[PDB]
Amino acid sequence: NISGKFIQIRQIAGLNSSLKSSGTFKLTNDGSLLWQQQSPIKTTMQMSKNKLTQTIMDNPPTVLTRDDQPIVFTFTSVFMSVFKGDTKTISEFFNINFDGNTQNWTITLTPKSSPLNKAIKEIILKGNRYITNIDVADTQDNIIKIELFDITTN
Repeated sequence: NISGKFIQIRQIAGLNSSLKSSGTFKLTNDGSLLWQQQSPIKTTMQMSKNKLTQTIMDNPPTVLTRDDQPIVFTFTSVFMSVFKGDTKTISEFFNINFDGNTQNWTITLTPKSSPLNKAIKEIILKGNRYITNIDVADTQDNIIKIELFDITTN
């Protein structure tokens, strides 16, 4: 069971500023991800096996489907896979380039096939003992940059 903090910066090509958010995450080896945005507005994303639910503030949660938010499902899959050493699943959907060692590594992912290669240009992961950075670039010049820190395993 793994938990940490994140800072997210979303750069959308047409907006005149970047959107910054932050919070915490919790992974179990049971297959669950809790992604809790704490700033600037509270939101919760919870992934269990094949189910993703979203809660905005105190509103009722809603169930997200793969057809509606594909990058969200893809990011969750890659994120969980990296923490468990699951390059097999990543490879089913992505070309993988591993650069470096344990003191420092960078993994470049590019999607293998359509339709994922129409939506994602590349995903870059960097880390040492744990992932430190994830960057998701779409095919429309938008980028999401995530920094992970204060990771603990108890």
